[PDB]
Amino acid sequence: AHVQKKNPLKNKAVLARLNPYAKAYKANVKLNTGKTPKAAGEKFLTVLHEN
Amino acid sequence: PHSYGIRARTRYTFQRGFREHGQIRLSTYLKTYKVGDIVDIKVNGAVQKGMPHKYYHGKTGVVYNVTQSSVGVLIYKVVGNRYMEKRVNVRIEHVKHSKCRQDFLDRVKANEAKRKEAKAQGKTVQLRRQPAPPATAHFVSTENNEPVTLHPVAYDTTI
Amino acid sequence: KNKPYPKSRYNRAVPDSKIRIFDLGRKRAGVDEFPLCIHLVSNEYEQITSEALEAARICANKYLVKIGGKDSFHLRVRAHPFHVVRINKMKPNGLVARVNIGQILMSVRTKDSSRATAIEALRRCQYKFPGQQRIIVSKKWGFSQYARDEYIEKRSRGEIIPDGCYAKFLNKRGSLQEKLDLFPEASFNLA
Amino acid sequence: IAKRAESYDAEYRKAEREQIELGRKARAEGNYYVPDETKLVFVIRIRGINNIPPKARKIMQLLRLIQINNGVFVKFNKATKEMLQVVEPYVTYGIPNLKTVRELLYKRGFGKVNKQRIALSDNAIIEAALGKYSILSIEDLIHEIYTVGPNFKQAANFIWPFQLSSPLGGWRDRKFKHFIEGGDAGKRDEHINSLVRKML
Amino acid sequence: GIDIERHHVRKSQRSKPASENVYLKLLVKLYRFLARRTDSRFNKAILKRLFQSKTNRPPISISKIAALTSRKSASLEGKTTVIVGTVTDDERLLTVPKLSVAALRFTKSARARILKAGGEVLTLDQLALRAPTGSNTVLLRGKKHAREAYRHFGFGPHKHKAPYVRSEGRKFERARGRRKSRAFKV
Amino acid sequence: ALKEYQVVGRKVPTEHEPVPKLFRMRLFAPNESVAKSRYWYFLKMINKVKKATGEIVAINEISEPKPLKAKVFGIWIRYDSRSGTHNMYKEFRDTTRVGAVEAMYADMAARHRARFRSIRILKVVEVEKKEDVRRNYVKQLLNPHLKFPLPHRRTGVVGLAGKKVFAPHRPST
Amino acid sequence: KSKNHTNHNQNKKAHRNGIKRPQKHRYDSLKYRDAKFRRNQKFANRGTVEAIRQAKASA
RNA sequence: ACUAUGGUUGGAGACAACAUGGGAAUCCGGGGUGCUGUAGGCU
RNA sequence: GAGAAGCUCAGACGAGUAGGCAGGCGUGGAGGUUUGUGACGAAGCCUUGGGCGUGAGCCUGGGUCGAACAGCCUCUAGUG
RNA sequence: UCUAGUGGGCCAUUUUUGGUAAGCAGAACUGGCGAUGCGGGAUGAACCGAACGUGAGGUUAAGGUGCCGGAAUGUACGCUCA
RNA sequence: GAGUGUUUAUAGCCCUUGUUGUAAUACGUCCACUGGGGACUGAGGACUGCGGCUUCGUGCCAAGGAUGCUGACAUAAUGGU
Repeated sequence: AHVQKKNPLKNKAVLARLNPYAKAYKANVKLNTGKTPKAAGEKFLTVLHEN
Repeated sequence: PHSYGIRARTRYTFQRGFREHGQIRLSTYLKTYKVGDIVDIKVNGAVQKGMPHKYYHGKTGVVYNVTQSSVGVLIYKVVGNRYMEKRVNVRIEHVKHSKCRQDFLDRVKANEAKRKEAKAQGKTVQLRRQPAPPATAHFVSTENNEPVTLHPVAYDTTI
Repeated sequence: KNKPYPKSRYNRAVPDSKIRIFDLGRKRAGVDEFPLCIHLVSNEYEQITSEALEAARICANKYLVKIGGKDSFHLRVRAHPFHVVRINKMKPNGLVARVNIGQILMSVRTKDSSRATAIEALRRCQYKFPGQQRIIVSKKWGFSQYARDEYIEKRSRGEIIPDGCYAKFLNKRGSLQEKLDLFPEASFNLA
Repeated sequence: IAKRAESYDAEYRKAEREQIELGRKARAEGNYYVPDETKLVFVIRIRGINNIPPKARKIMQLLRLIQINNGVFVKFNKATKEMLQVVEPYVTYGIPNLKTVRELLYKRGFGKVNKQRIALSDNAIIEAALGKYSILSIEDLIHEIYTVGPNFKQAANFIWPFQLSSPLGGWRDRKFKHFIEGGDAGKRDEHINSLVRKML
Repeated sequence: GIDIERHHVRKSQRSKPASENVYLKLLVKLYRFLARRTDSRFNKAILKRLFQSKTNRPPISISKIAALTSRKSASLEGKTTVIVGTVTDDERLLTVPKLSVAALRFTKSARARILKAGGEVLTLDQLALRAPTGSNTVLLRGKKHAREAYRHFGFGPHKHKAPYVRSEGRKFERARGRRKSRAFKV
Repeated sequence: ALKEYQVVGRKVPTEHEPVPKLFRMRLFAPNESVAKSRYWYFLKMINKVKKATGEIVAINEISEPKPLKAKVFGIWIRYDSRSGTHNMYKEFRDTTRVGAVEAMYADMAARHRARFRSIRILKVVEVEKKEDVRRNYVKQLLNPHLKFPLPHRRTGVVGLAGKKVFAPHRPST
Repeated sequence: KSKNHTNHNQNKKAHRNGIKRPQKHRYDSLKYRDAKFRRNQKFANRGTVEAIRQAKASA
């Protein structure tokens, strides 16, 4: 049993044998479907450029 | 030219404290010691009878024997590759209780009280100690606490 | 590198020291006088010998006596030989002084018009000492621990009264009656 | 197990978004938001087994760092902080992220069963070893390691110390100086992630 | 380079008997299977003791067996006693009770007295036949430190051990170093 | 490679001091860890705070507001030589104050053999007026009519064609 | 020259097998105690054993 | 100030800087000039 | 089944003087055994051929040679 | 439990003592050589790195990349003529 | 042709803000997202241990360790001395 170790990061079949959620896993989902404002603040800007 | 006297190299070890010579407080003779008590050995220079060796000064042991004017303390000392049991007969003038024992007793009593309350109210125990935990997020404010910008100071002699 | 080895009841037979006089010039000056101070500090650890100390003291005195007069300087030697150096016979042999970082060796208090020659005297005597040394224009008023501006500001109120070379200052302790009787010009504001 | 992995992933994203939003709120309002001090630290031994003082050697043995290029997970408390301070010249440590933790446990993941180093090639081995602690897969083993949970001691002790290779691209010019001085010793904060990436 | 401490690495136990007795080898062969294929710790104990040397397997007497099995708070009425060693006879026990004893070997007098007293004698293979898991068996061993070497072992100052003397009486290690009248005592 | 970080920290609040003062400074460090280390190193000189007794409440990298215009930067520094501690002022023309700081470190190392550990950056300012620009060589770059030939270099290698061991003809300038 | 005392290797030799702690026993010998205390404890233990045995027998 | 740990740091050296940690004393100034049971007496 | 003194699976580890232990190689002689080898050539010796074992060593081809010699299980020593 | 060898040590960092000093003598801590091969310091018991079964592949430590010699007659800013 | 001394002219610099910004670029981090190039290894030896497709078939697969399709030699080649 286990004569040779397969890397899950390289072997998709082993990556599926472990971690059943891998098939349903999602990534790179957009969450910026809005006005996307800026939160900087005059006080923060003045402190940043104080000297 | 080493000398192996009993009180060799004890010039400061057995010295009384500054402005602490003369009369010895009488509460030491009123302290009660029982077999199994954890005690600290601190030699008093004013009392020469029952004086333990300089090795046992500042050592903590367990009381095993009790006599009229002294007490028996069990100490473990390194004699090479093993510890050896030493039974020292020390007068009560050089013996004081270890406050760690009282702290341990208070901890046990607090644990028992919390356990009884948890049993009565059907709640969790949560009695074991924890190391210093990582700091939680805070909300350090700026109002009336405006940051002060600092710069390294130039080299200026003050002599 | 050895532990200090001074003369004591365990080290009795020691040759005599070489520097006997440590103050040269107008020793009985005044605080108001000599508003400038020059110090010869050491920038490294040394083991200055009594021979070098007396030789530099002689050189400084002989240079100072003919540039401003005998009544214009208060040269003081701030290093005292306290360490005995032993030598196997060809067992004390000599006396040396151990000097730490920033320790003063020679001190001269003069007027603001004699600052150049006060610096020059220590510069010339620098060659008589082993190792490196520095010359510092002290910010304090002569030998007084106070600064020049602070001293004159307090003297305007009247909290300082001279006494010989040094002076006495107002401190926030002691009998009120004695303080009043000793500091008449001092205005004790009720605050 | 898949549902548990989904919940763990959602928890990670929620925590990351919450930290970002709190920082943005602090910037907008002009105040300062100090985040939580890290609880999980990855430690890599950079010094070999030659010329080691007895105290540092004992600490590294108790930390299971007995070989060069060996990595372990620890929970950061006062005791571990002081121990890492004593062995500062001989190890590097920092805060690992989710990618580093999962890559370590997926590629170099070896468990200690019957005092043997067995590869984590199946969830059955992890379930057998840590099933009493509700750890049935490599995914919730990663969750326990990343988010320091109740059975972190058992989860971290079950994992054999990671045998990392020499870093690709090498170390800095001089390895046995502190990270602040320009070496590869002591605390390096998030730079442990780059070190592990090169060393994996 | 690996910094690993190797102190308790090589096991110091016996994995097989040092003797070449073919019948002891057969007994070891039987009890290897018994201990391996059963979860009873009795079989493992028997297998371990089968490897032990003669000095580690002291004899036990029938009187000792009777004394141990006839205690008031014992409840040992008719169950078998097991000893991995030799059962000797105690002639001081004039009347032998009825005992069921299993042993590696019996002395002729002990076996005869046990049989005469209505008891039975069995070997280890017979015991395995009767009680494969050792249920309701009183397992005993002889006194290991009753050997003559243990009265000398640990000899030293104030150890109260027997010295190695070629004879007995005065003029043999009963002088200076053994009494206060001659310098010091021990 | 250096970067400029603004670091804001404070002392841990105690029984006597429930609202500690916040201290900010700009530090040129390769990374944030070095920047925070420099912050504590400079704070220990004036205040009685340490890393154990203090905490960093903010650290932000600052980029040049106008990286695409040429400026003059005056840097006051205090450094330790082999004899004593000195204060110098230097001028560098650069489009980034971080680049001016890196040029300052290179120049000090090249001239006075001063390492990074022995140099303290007291202050960095931008001088937009030649009336305050004091270095003559820096000021000579501000004239509207500035021209000079290319600095004497090793000519153009131009790609991989310059990697030939031999050349058929002598070079020309 | 003789008289070459040193302690360089002594600590390593001691720690090779470690600093062994003595075995802890539930009961210690009464020869270290007071003579009067031990003499009275002998009778006290004898009566305690007799009372316990009588309780077991009668009950 | 001093000190544990580190460098193929500087310096001929003495020593110094830096890095990860611990951390005084004298002086000066502000405040204060004893606390603590039982049994009984006093316009 | 796998000379159970056997078969099978897995993990970790490997510097070494003085010194300790274990398992093996080689020599002389003794008991047992091998329808053991041999004047159609034993032992020994030479070898610019071959094979096996990590190694101590062993087997073998070709020459010379002439009378004894060996494998295995034990015993033994004036045994390298 | 039984027994062997050992009972001349030496080097380096740090703390030192005696000496003008010593590759000197005598102490404390740690790491080493002795018994430690290998890469580097041209050469070497101690210094740096690193502790060694027989091999393949990859990556490094200390140290280097003009030639001897494996690897940029690399990049950027300055200083120096001996 | 060598020089004043008023601020966009027949040019244009610097510092504020409105805007079409979710306007863009570098940098850090992540993708159980995806393309190639090169090298070393092939240990094990009937079967047993998960996922998908359903064609519900102890069928197929990159899933508990290499197989397949060809060619040239064979007083050559690879090996040993």
